[PDB]
Amino acid sequence: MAEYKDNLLGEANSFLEVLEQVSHLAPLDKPVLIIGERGTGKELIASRLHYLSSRWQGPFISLNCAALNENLLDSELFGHEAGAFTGAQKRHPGRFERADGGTLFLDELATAPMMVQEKLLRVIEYGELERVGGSQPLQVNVRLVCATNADLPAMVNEGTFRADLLDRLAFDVVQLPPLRERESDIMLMAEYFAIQMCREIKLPLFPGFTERARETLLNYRWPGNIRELKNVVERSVYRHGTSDYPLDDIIIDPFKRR
DNA sequence: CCAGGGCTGATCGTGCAAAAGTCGTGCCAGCCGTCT
Ligand SMILES: Nc1ncnc2c1ncn2[C@@H]1O[C@H](COP(=O)(O)OP(=O)(O)O)[C@@H](O)[C@H]1O
Repeated sequence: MAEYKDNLLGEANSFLEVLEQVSHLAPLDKPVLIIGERGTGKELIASRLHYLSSRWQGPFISLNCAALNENLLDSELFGHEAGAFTGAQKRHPGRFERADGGTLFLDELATAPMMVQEKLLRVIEYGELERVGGSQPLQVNVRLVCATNADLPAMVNEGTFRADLLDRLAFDVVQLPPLRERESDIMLMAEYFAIQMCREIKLPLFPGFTERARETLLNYRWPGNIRELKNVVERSVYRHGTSDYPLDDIIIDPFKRR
């Protein structure tokens, strides 16, 4: 509900439309898909969805679907009421349940193994997750929001990703425009990144931007995303020096031998 | 003078499992009873 303090810096007149779209999704409990490319700041949008929802007071755990162990999947997702030691007074909590009352964020959906895919598909459709041991089903209420950069229709075509959980979890998608599509906010991000760098390196003052530098970073196909642009500025501002002259040289990729 | 943070000690806990041991039941050898 309360707008958390985050950097979205939106002026592209397309990012504003995406922001309105996600704001419309803020109250609803329906599953949400975030579609983007490398970088693109999808995590900020996901945090925006969770943190402007009715259940925002709830927790906001975010699991890395690539990071879950294969064998330990069941206990990791559910937990075991039995303690680690004899006569234990408590148990470890699984990924699920630890999310109840709030949203669960999923990332790298495409690279999730088939074991994760099939185990996660069963739990969402019905809930009633049961920890290993005992016969007591616990009912859960968790919002799911996920972000990915690969092409899950192609993943379905190859069959390396099950289409059923996709269909269940594809109520609505939000499209994120690439930085090259935005092509208007580059000045403001460049400047904000440079100002942050000024304090990080403890440089005294920002020198300024030359027209040649503006032309070169503007006239770029930008396969890299906002973070690639961020790193670019980071490299050039440091290589420039102590701001006695305006910033003049931009190195697009630090790989050319020279 | 009252409230927040740190820190130290007080408190909780009689089961798991691996290996030795024991169980029942069979196989075979050696001595004894008896008829031919
Ligand atoms: N609007 C924005 N404001 C501030 N930073 C941004 C913005 N968009 C992108 N970024 C930067 O780009 C990065 C994208 O990270 P992330 O969303 O994790 O990429 P991916 O979704 O591919 O994993 C973030 O670390 C963030 O610092």
